[PDB]
Amino acid sequence: MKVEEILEKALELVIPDEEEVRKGREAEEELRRRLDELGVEYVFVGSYARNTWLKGSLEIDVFLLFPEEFSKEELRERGLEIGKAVLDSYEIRYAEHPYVHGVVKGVEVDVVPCYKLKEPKNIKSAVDRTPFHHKWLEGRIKGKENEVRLLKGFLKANGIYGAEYKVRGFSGYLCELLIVFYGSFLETVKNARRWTRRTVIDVAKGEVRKGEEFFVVDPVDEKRNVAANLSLDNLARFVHLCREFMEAPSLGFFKPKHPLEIEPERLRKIVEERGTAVFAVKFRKPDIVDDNLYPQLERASRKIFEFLERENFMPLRSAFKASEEFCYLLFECQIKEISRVFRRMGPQFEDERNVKKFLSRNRAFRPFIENGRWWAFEMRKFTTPEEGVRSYASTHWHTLGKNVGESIREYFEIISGEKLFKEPVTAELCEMMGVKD
Amino acid sequence: MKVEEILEKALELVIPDEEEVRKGREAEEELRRRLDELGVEYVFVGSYARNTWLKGSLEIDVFLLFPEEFSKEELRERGLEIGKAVLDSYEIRYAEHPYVHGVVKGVEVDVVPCYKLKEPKNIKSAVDRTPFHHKWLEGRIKGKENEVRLLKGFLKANGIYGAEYKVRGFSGYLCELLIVFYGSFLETVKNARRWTRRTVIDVAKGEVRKGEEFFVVDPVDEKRNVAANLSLDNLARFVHLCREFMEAPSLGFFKPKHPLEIEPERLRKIVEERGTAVFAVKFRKPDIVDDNLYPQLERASRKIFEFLERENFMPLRSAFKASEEFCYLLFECQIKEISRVFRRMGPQFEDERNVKKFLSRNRAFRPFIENGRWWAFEMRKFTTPEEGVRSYASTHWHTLGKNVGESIREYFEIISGEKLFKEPVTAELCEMMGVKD
Ligand SMILES: [Mn+2]
Ligand SMILES: [Mn+2]
Ligand SMILES: [Mn+2]
Ligand SMILES: [Mn+2]
Ligand code: NA
Ligand code: NA
Repeated sequence: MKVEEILEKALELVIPDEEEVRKGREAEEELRRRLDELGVEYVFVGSYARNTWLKGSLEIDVFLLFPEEFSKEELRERGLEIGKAVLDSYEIRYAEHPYVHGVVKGVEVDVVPCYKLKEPKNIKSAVDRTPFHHKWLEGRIKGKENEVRLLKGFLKANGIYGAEYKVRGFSGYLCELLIVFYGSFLETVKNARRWTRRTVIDVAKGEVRKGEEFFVVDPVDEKRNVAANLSLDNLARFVHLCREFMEAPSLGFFKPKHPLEIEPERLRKIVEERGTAVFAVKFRKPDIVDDNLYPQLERASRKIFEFLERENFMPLRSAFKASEEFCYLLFECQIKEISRVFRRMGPQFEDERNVKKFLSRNRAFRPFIENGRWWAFEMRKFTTPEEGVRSYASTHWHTLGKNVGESIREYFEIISGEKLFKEPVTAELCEMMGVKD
Repeated sequence: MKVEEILEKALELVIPDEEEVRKGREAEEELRRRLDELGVEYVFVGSYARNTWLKGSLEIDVFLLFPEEFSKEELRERGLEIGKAVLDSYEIRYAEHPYVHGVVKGVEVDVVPCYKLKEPKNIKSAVDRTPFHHKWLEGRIKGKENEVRLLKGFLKANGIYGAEYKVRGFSGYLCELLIVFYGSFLETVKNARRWTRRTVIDVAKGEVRKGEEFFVVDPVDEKRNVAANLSLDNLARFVHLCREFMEAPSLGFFKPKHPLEIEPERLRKIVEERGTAVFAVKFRKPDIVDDNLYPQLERASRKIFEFLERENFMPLRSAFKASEEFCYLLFECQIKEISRVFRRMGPQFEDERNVKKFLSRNRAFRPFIENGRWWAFEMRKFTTPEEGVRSYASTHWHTLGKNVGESIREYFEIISGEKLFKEPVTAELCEMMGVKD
């Protein structure tokens, strides 16, 4: 309905509501009042400070700015003493070093100790870049705050906003960089139609060029890829979404898709038509944070996938899901049942000693020569992909992630058929099979 | 029971019987009387002339020796005019050029026109080497005639005597060369335990060395591999049989194996236990000679084998059989049924035009991105190896040998299960699956 008018409407899906802005205003006035009362040097950073934050994602970040001659333990103790005193409630989470993540008057706050520094090239972590991120962006992003939100909003409605490992999408900083680079949401989208897996966006040089991987060069530090956590597949998806948008623009690109919620009977039909084996490994969710869990689920599900390939069950795709209590590793394979008999490779006919060993083993059928080499018929211990994985998970849990493996060691189940539809996995199965609306 | 005594007993399985020797004597006296009466220059060649021939394989070869100044058509006409006049019954078969293959007093004779030549390096075909083969071997093989028979006999009882393509084993000439080289049957066997696929036996140099393939150098012509038609797998088998013989010698190595002749019920059990798909392609045998048929059956059966591999039915082995009326191509596959759905590869996400084409095709499920590339779920047209081959043989018969293909084009059948056991293939199936006695 004309791009200019669709963007206007999306601004209402994207700009946070009234009581949200003023909920942040008073948590920002309370927090100032507490820190000011204590004499701490501080700075508000992140997207709240710049009025670029998405509707629904209100977060205040405050960095404590402590003189360059403070030790690595003295800043770690003192910095958290102020975080106790300033927050309604406090805890010590870790991004790399400890930092207080709590609440003030109903609003998430992160308090972070870090060196007071003028000029970068004098920093230690991802934490010490942040004040410089903010400084670099403040003023350049003025007038363009709504563009950022439109971009964050576009990404979020399509499941690719957030650099955390559950998402492996676009961070807020990345979105603000992009807007500074291209000028607007719409120019970002138009230009991203030509991005490749080798595109280097060098923001500080005003330059796009080719290199080895997708890389957005941090204007604060030229060694840092701001898009380091963006996965290749989400880059691909973004590029394609940008092409689709410019081809037939629509408000629905800023709305989440009315989900599938199909009933067991359609799924039964679909599975029957496809003629695959569909099953899940179920086990108890380890009590670790997301950024630790999701890489483990990815590795577990990859390991089982490779086992199934190697064992000739021809896996099509796999997926994984964490619920409150359980995790699920989900698979679909082209082979529902393989023969009991298989070929085991023996030695070249020349190698007398080793042929003798190969021929010693008692078997039910006679070995044979083919293309100059011995081979023997031997028997598999499992004939379905479900039995295979029972066996693999029982024996090779050690390879399925530190905590994922240890949980599976304690308890796991293979689920197929009508039982698989009693678990909260239907949505994931549908997506994994490309089920249409 | 001691090697020396086993060899003595085998000599009775190997040296032709009494009425066989004198059946050849009188066919050799009749034939001389006919050619002598006509004034033809001739020479008896082959293993009859040297008393090296196996029990059961009585064959007289006579080569007509015509002056060096005879044309290539004048020797072809005249040479066959004498073959009509000398044989009870005559026909013109082809090894490379025409030659009369008929009978005299109940005995196969080949009459062959060829140039009368002193010194080789003045020859045209495999035919002109033969007189020189005989000349080179006559005198060197005296006293060792029984050794040759023992060797021919050992090879024949194990299915590897004959260079013709149904066998791809050891020719008579090769066996006589081997005996001259090593001196005896037993030294041939002892030394062949060390043969490799790279062994060069250079008879005229009294030398064994390494080269690129198994090669027995013709003492008459150094470019000629006397073992050219020996297959790698039969070489392998011979080597292994020679090892087994020296390890536990026995008369039974000169006897054929009391065959399996298993009944349908055991085969049903075995197939059930193995859990494979076992089937055959049946069709009418083309009316061509063996050396033409068997390479075609090998190619047809290889082509279907590769189709089944490529289509993920995981073929274990294949075999083929010609009966009087039908041929059979036999297969065993690990996959009895595959899913209807499969992954079709699309383009890299970057390639806008080609992604658009890939995404245009109407399908039942949505395509998806994985590792930077598009993929689509699509549907197979067959889900069992039997259906696959119905389809392949109906469409790609042209690739299955000139005559084999044309017959299959006219009529073929896929046979499975109880029907497969109504055909004369059981012995071949058993061997292909390594069924034990
Ligand atoms: Mn924060
Ligand atoms: Mn940075
Ligand atoms: Mn002959
Ligand atoms: Mn020769
Ligand atoms: Na196991
Ligand atoms: Na076809």
